[PDB]
Amino acid sequence: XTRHWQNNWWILYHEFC
Amino acid sequence: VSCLEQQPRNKPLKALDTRFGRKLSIIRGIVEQEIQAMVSKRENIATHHLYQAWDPVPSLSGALISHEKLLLQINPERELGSMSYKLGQVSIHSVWLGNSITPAGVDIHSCSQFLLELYSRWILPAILISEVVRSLLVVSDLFTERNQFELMYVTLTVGALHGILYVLEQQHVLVMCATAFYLIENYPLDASIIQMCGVMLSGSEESTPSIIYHCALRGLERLLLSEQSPHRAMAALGLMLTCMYTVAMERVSVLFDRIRKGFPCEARVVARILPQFLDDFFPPQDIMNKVIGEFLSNQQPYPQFMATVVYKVFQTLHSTGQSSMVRDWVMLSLSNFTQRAPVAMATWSLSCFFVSASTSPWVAAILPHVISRMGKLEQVDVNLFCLVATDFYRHQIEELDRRAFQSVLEVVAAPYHRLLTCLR
Amino acid sequence: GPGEALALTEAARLFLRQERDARQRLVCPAAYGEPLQAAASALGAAVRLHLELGQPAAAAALCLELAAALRDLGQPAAAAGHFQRAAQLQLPQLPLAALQALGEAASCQLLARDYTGALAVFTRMQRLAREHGSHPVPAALGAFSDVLVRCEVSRVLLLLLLQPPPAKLLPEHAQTLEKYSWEAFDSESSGQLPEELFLLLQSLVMATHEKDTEAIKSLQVEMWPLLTAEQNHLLHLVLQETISPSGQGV
Amino acid sequence: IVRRGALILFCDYVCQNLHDSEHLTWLIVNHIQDLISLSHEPPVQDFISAVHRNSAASGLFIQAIQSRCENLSTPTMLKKTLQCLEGIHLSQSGAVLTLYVDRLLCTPFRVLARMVDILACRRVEMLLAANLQSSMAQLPMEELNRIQEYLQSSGLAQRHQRLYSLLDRFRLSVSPDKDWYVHLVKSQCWTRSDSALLEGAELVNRIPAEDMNAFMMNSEFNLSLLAPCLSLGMSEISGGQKSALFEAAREVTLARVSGTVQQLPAVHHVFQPELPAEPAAYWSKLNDLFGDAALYQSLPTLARALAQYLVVVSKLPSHLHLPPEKEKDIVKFVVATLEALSWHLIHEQIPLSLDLQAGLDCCCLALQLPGLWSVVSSTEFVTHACSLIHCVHFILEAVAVQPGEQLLSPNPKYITAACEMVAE
Repeated sequence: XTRHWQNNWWILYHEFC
Repeated sequence: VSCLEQQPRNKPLKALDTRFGRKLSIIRGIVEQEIQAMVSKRENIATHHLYQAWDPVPSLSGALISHEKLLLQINPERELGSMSYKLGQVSIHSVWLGNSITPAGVDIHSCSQFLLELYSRWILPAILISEVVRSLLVVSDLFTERNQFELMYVTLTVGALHGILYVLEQQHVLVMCATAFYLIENYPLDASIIQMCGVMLSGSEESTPSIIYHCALRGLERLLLSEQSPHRAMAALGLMLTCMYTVAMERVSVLFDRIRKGFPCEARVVARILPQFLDDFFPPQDIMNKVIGEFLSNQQPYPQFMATVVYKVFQTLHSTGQSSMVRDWVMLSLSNFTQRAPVAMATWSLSCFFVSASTSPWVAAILPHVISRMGKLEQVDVNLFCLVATDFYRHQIEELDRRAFQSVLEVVAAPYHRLLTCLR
Repeated sequence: GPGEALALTEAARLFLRQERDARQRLVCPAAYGEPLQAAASALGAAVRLHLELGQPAAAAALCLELAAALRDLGQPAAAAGHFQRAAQLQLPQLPLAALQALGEAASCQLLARDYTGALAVFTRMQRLAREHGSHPVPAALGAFSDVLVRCEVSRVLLLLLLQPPPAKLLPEHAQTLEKYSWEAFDSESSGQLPEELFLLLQSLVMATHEKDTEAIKSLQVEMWPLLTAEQNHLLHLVLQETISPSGQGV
Repeated sequence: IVRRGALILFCDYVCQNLHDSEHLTWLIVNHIQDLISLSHEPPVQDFISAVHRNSAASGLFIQAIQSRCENLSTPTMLKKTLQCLEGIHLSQSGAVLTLYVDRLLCTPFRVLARMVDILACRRVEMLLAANLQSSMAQLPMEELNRIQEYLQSSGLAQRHQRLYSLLDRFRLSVSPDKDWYVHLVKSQCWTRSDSALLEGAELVNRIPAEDMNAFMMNSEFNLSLLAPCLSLGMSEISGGQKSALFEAAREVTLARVSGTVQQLPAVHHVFQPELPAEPAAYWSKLNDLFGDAALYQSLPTLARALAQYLVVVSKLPSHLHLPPEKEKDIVKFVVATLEALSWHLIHEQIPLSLDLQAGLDCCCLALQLPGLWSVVSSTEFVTHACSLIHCVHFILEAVAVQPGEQLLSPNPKYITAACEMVAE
């Protein structure tokens, strides 16, 4: 459940994890 | 294994021994390790390992002098990491000092007695004359212990600049700048250079070459001591720092902008220096607003670098004895932290913030594990936040602020919710 | 007359043969570049002479000779500047020659470890090759299509190496990196690239976001036969920076 | 040309004759790989679109892919397979989903693992949209439990949570000291994950100095951390501090480098790539060593640690110089690593770039140190020196020289060969 973070596209962020 | 000896014309900087010289040497040395890694020609390093810079300058009165003791000491007309021969390898002062003139494993003296005879016997009594005179110019660097170096003078028939630099003790621009800096430092009494070098250092990336940029900037940076692209930006930071240690909030705002606009390598360097720069120029009551604000700001690409700065500032407060701010600024800010939008990211910022604020050993030490898991929210990421919050809720915070803590958590519980199972 | 440019270039070839004899053939430690100062002066004069004769394509040939000599003599950061001078002198009259000269500038920047300079030059190449070589008068013509494939692979590896923040991350970079994902389109997305190389570059751009280090190791040996040596160096730098970052000092 | 054209024409015929099926079953059972390979040709695309419109045909197609999946695994063929499993008949949803989890997802080609995750998710949504009868008949209890057990016993449930949560959506129808911190750092540093080595080095640096040796010398400790530990500890030594981390990493590196040299044959022969295994009792032992993936990946990992030690040893305290007893074992290990990399080129393909670099780093630095040089330049190391020459020449040509080219253009025999190799 990974996405791109809004303030830096190279950082991943997590929704289902 | 080896490259040619160097003996620079410049002597050690006196200013570096002071209180504001030692702390400059630590911060400008961090920037130097990184300018060396980014733009050194690496001619004496075969292996990839980034931080293995050395210069071939032997101690004399022997063993090689460390690069961290040779700050601004290498000759400005040499491009960084170039180890090849140039017309100024060894200074006139080192041949006077090492051989007591004051006006290895091999018999190099006999090789130097030879050729002084044989060349004189061809050029005193034009192709050979030019190549033999070249040979004398080069081999004069191994002449020791003699009146017979004045055989060079008696053997009579860039231009003069590699020569004027001895008499005063792109290739044209390099030695012409080196002449200018050496005059201003040693012969001040017998301002346009300082202007026109700033013009050269503010042309385009193409109109001023990289090797011309780095040498002229290191020239001006030496003139400031003694009280007399990511790499182009990193060099410009060195000039800013030497000025700061020899309006203060403007001079820090440019560093936070350097982190927000910089490549990750460039930003990681600035985030290593920023803790000590803050401590050297600001009281921690004024620091604390900016460093939390730039960990939280939406124009922040690098939370994981900022998470190491707000650990130095909190651990400094937690060890200098001003332990009030490592509760008071936590309680002030925890509304902003809990209300940031992306949940795993906001929870992870708080896990850093409380780790950084902690009392004990171990919870101060766990930060690299927290920085490792940036953006995650598995069972171990929520459980660590519960534990780390329970450290703060026990050993820091009085019931009125302990109710303020409960109220801000309730305002987001509607991973925050399971704190209410262990805060009670 | 114009024969002065022939005299100056034949003189420069003599000085460059003297510098190649000393620095490459004999490898003399006693060399200090006096023949190269003479070569750069005679080619400088012949460049200015060709420009006052209105022959910028002839001036660019002399810029390429000096740039090649500087690169061969171990000065890649200097050679990149004269390759870009050559490209600028050629561009209004010979767009494909300018792309050849920019390609040598980018190779020289990679030798000089100037990765952000290389990223900018390849982006300029990919823009010019679409402008001058990718029209109906749409798919690229064969010579320009080979430049486009070089730039795309190299830019993707440089962007994975450098990872620019917002506003340094140009529309041209965001748009390239968008292609190296998948979501909703199977029942041809490879563009100019061979399909095998495209699926491995897709996989690499995904494995680097996930920090999936064992996938990057696997992809690096699978891509080794498909890449140029310069591109295998770039892919090594991406794997190296992933396992042990720069700027940490320790 | 005939093989492919004949199949394409036969697909056109079967597509015009869909009123009977004996030719459709033959083409699927015998030519599934060619149907997938040619799926971009219009008649074969129309034939795939006809197989999508019959339940038994789609069932035969899934069974045929299941029967050749070990040859469909190449990236282009796997993509073409997924393009031919998008749009397959609705009654076969449990069958194609079972194929997607059993044979796919595990592929290193991350784009194809995402393609199949999305297709696996789209099929569970079709099973959720259908009636309970005729969806539960496609995958019952126990079958779904073996899917979820596989997803949780692999890492796939944590890596593909949209799929795992859709399968659950279908299925329903307090803070200790050292003895906790050592356990937490053990959870990060006693496993073969390379994702956070600088953070792992920082964490093991805060284990107290007496426990580091046991924590590092244990069989589960990640050898990838030794080079980070040496590099981090050198920052403490270069600040004028003692480093328990550098000392522990030095003793563990040398202990492992020495310990694997005992696994080698007692008598050494020159490694010659042209025709190995004449003295079969030596070369069969080298195959048993260098073919074992647990030994082979230990070598370039230890060579990374060794090269990180050998590049700093000239500027260390004399207390931390190479023990003179270890100087033979380092030369033996360096040779065995260059031999192992050469053996991997012969039997597999190019070694990993970092592993090629690690072996060549050690070789380079071991010839720069005058003590290690004195071992390999000795008479009793003549076959080791010859192995270095043969392995380096073999690696250089295997990287640089195409078939049909040469490296240059316009006293046992191995000693004379080693002379000619170094001269060219």
